[PDB]
Amino acid sequence: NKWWYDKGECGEKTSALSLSNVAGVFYILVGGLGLAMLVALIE
Amino acid sequence: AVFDKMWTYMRSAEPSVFVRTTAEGVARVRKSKGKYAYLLESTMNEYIEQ
Amino acid sequence: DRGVQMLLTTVGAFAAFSLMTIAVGTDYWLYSRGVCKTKEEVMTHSGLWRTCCLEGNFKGLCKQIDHFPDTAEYFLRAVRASSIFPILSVILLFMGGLCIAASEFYKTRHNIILSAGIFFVSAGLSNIIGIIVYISANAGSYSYGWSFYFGALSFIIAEMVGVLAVHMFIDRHKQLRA
Ligand SMILES: CCCCCCCCCCCCCCCC(=O)O
Repeated sequence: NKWWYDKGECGEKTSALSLSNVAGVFYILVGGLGLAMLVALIE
Repeated sequence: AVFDKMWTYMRSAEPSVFVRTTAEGVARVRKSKGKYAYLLESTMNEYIEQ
Repeated sequence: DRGVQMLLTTVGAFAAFSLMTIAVGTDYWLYSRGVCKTKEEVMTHSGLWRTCCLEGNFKGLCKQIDHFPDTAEYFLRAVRASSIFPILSVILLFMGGLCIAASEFYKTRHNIILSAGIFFVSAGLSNIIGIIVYISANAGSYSYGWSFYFGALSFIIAEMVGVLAVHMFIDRHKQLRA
């Protein structure tokens, strides 16, 4: 224990939520806007 | 256990945790935001706190 | 009035196209702290294509960003590499400009103004996708430079000009039916 651990060199706040873990919903949003425009133009 | 472990850490610390004077120790614990703590005599500690 | 509306649409289209073209060619997108030239970390420019250095021992040196130093990540890496969406935004703005120019000549068609509107709106959507892709690609301190905000201002102006075009087409068809 002494030489492997007693000499052991070894054994945080929530971060704001980044554009990377809601990016998918943005992609879906813009895709849906494109689809809506396409449908309107077809009609 | 506890005090010996603290000693082993302090000897095995880089940069240097130790200081040469009480005044610089207090100055350092102030300098580090909360990254330094100083172990010293209770009476002196209370006086410095006041 | 029709004259003022057309002038404002044309000026807006030109401004949006100029802004996006400047942004997609200039280098001041991301004031990060990276490496000017490798194979000591300092401030950088880090545009869309070349990451010029700054404030270092040697300034002004630029090297093409090391795209491609997980297929889900691979596709995003590819899309940022080409910057298809910013470029596609620029192309769509140019095509909308062509439509608006053809508005005055060969007029009374009434469907080229609608085309201009659709192109401007699509250019805005392309621009927003491009911004999201770019910001996502750089999640692996910093700040955003004036070229990034040029892209953003381009998006807003493109959307306003698209609204103008669609409203102008509606007014044209309202006049025609009376
Ligand atoms: C629904 C309309 C709401 C519009 C809200 C407008 C608020 C604009 C404030 C801009 C703050 C930008 C801070 C810059 C940060 C940086 O990049 O260093």
